[PDB]
Amino acid sequence: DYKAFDPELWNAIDAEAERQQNNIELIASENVVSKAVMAAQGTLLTNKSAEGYPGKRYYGGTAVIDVVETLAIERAKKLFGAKFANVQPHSGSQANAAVYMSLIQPGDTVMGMDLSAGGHLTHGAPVSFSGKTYNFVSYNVDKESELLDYDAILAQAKEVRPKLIVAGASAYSRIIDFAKFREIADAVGAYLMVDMAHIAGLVASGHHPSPVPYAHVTTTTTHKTLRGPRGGLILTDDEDIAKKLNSAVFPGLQGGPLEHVIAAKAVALKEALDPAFKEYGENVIKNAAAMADVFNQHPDFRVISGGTNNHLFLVDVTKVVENGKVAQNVLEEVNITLNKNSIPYEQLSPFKTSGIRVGSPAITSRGMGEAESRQIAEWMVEALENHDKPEVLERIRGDVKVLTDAFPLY
Amino acid sequence: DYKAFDPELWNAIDAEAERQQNNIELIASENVVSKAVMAAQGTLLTNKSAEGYPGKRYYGGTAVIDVVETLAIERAKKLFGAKFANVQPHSGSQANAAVYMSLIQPGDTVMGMDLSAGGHLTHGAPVSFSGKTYNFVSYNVDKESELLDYDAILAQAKEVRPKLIVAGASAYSRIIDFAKFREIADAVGAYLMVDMAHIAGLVASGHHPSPVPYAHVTTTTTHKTLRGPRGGLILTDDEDIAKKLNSAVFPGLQGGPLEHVIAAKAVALKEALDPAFKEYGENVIKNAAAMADVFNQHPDFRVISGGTNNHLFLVDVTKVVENGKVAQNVLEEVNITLNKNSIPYEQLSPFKTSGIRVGSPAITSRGMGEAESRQIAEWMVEALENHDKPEVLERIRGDVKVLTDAFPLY
Ligand SMILES: *Cc1c(COP(=O)(O)O)cnc(C)c1O
Ligand SMILES: *Cc1c(COP(=O)(O)O)cnc(C)c1O
Repeated sequence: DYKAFDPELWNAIDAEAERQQNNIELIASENVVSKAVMAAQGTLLTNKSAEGYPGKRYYGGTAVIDVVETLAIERAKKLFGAKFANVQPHSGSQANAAVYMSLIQPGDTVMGMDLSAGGHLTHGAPVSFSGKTYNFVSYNVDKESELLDYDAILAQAKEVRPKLIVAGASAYSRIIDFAKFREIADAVGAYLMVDMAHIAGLVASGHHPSPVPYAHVTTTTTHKTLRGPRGGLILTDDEDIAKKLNSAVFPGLQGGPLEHVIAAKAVALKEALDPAFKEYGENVIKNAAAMADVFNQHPDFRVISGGTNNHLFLVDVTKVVENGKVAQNVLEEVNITLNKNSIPYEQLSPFKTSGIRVGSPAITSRGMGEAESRQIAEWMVEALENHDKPEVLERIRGDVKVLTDAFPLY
Repeated sequence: DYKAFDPELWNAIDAEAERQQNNIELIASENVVSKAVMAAQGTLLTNKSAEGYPGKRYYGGTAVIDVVETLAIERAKKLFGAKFANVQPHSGSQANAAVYMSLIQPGDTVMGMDLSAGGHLTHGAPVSFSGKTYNFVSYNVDKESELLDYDAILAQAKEVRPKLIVAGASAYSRIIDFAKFREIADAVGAYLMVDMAHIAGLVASGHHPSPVPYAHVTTTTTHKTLRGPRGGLILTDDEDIAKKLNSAVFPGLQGGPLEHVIAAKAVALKEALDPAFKEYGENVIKNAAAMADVFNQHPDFRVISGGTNNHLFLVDVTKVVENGKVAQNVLEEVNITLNKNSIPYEQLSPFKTSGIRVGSPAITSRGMGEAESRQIAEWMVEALENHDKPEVLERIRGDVKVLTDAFPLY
């Protein structure tokens, strides 16, 4: 009994397993990985250091590690249709750090999505290494439509003359035209990086256009929609850039890779290669649409861009609670975690925001469908209309338990 | 069930457990973690995105995760004698990157140990962000004694006037005087960073003086001598440095921490707080000494600095095989993994080297003792003397096999 040595730690692990079961996870980044993905991270591959790349290791005894990493590498190439993959990045933050390091120089100018319109921290926030190391100039969505305007971007690009354009977002609901982003990049002589961390699973599933054929380099996380272990991944079709990327990940930015997590990457990528992953993607698309329909129909809420063609959507809540932070707290009391979130052309402080961000991938991996998704948005609408009224929140929390009980987690 | 879906990957994982049993691991960086450490990494805490810090998270649903991270922080503060601890770095390299971001500006001068006397890549290699981002100037050991010379280092520091001195090494056998390093830093108005990755276990066990009282900031891997999951850890007693370290790690450098690996850190730190960890420490010291003795007493080999007071030691092999690369290969042939290693004032090319590096932590962790340790060194001498005599190697493999059988890995 290894658990018996450390009850304080393993009682917390049980408490979290319980907490998850009794919690509706609507946070768009979140998912529920298979038992195989978890099992793989908990193997004795943690024991073995593999500084270097397959058949170019610093150390010996690395023959079987090369099989595991080469599987992961080959499975990502096959799934995403890329000539080159690096599976060693510890996180999406590090995968992004390696691409910047490979394509541009400290102080060089970079275009990323506005951080209220769907841009990521790592796409130029001044509190991120990304902001501090490079000159980031944001491109917005159109104010009226809340859509990417490829004409407006192209004209801004022509003035800013960036060395690099970043596309991909964590709060944009609509299909990105990657062909148009590359057309713009080519129009001004810049690289295109696509950070697809949010949509990588929808890309695996067929439901989002691939940026792989259009981006010079594509980064993603292996967690989020792709539903793998916590980590990062870099794809490219350019052999010269693959060489630079490999160098930047190690020994540029990282030391030894987490080969146990890389075994969980290989596993999860094989799961994404299965026809059942197409079904999952389909249900991610429907479940999010079902939830968003409910906010569309209700007069006191506006969905950003009018709806969604991916795993998530934002809602302006400001007609019903003071701000997004309030919205967020209220729903935690009914055992529904989402997150406050900026909306295009945000008026309020970044700590308050005008919006909530809903996502479908977690409830979808639990086995929930459109009925359940609609039900959960009605509950969100009731709880938020009745933020004042604890007797009301208390009834809803009891209904949430009925539904969580109904849909086990593992 | 779930392994049937992916036989290719789970057979490679069976292959690596086999290989690990049938191999004598003397790579000094390596260890054998407990079943609890692997188990904790294989739990559903990978599903919870926890950006931020305990009671200051971006997302709700994070109360239990706050218990698991605070366990790790508190266990690290207790074990190491530190007022502040950050358990979020994905690796030693990321831990180091966060400390540089916290204490110095890009282009500032840093002294670290030479990448040939025991310096790490992250201590100024031109191929690491360390060398690229900062002005690294390396300090050496005395040519004659192979010891750090605290008077020479002070003399160098007065000339180079660094913002930061890095102490700590990956190939140095002797007790470091952390008070002397701080005296030098204080003498020249420099911060002191100690990277104790290789010796964190022997510090935990009480067999190596703590740097914690003397370093402005201590970094380490949670793996290596401390026998934890692969990751990093930062320690300081300065509240204002702790605030900057925390910002640096997130959102400066990382995104979401690996809360499952943090759980495993928490397990490992409680393991190293146990009295049994002191015996592990004692046995690491005796076993490495036993192995060093054999190279000392043999005329054709020289141990660097004449021996060791920690877990590792270097041997000049060049009076027996052409270089350290050949030594590494011969020994792989008989199921002993170690690494070629630059020695002080290395004459040969980095790729070839004069030296081998032996460590006791891994065999110590498999329950081996002084007798076994001496046998392995005898076998290494025999094998190397008789390198191009396949008759002999075959018999040593057979012998090794008998010993690996005798000490099950798990
Ligand atoms: C191993 C090591 C590191 C880096 O750890 P990774 O987890 O490989 O990034 C840094 N410093 C020292 C002294 C080390 O031994
Ligand atoms: C989550 C995310 C990242 C960073 O991933 P971490 O593993 O948390 O470092 C980067 N970019 C995007 C778009 C993301 O969604």
